[PDB]
Amino acid sequence: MTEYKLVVVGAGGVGKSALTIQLIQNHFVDEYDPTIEDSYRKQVVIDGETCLLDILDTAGKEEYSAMRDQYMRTGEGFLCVFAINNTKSFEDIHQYREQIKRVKDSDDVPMVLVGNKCDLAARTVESRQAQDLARSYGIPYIETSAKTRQGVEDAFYTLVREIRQH
Ligand SMILES: Nc1nc2c(ncn2[C@@H]2O[C@H](COP(=O)(O)OP(=O)(O)NP(=O)(O)O)[C@@H](O)[C@H]2O)c(=O)[nH]1
Ligand SMILES: [Ca+2]
Ligand SMILES: [Mg+2]
Ligand SMILES: [Mg+2]
Repeated sequence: MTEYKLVVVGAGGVGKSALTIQLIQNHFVDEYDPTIEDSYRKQVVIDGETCLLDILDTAGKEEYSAMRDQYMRTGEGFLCVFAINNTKSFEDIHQYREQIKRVKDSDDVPMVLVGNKCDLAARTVESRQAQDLARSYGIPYIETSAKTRQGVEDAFYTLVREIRQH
């Protein structure tokens, strides 16, 4: 059985925990409890392969990002998440890409750009704008909703498929 270590990063409140919990536990977390560092593990069949997913849910709030670098070190793939109704979270994606490059000491790390909360209508980040950012990094852009489940499996499974190409 193959093991894939995934790490979810991004600004505070963009929905990292809700996305992970929807994927793993199949329910939507409506409340906002800031994360320090949590991990989830689950066996799933992806494209015919039985594998073990180890997902690290990291802190987005600066005050709670103590040794985030250390926890991310073993990550093999990263979901860089921003919220489509939070322009600042989109503009700060570069901060996370930089951190990933540092922790992995590589400019070629499996990643997927995720625009979460696509169920909301106060959109300030248009799809095309995010597609362009992802293109510059040479990675896929996928929109998700931890609330409706739209694109959730697609985002995580795509990250696995990206790890498989590296
Ligand atoms: N409508 C909607 N709300 C969402 C979505 N994802 C998350 N939220 C809401 O946004 C708030 C923060 O989500 P949460 O998953 O805790 O964010 P986080 O990125 O994990 N925050 P932190 O970095 O501090 O740990 C919660 O109230 C949650 O319900 C989504 O896709 N749609
Ligand atoms: Ca609570
Ligand atoms: Mg969280
Ligand atoms: Mg605009």
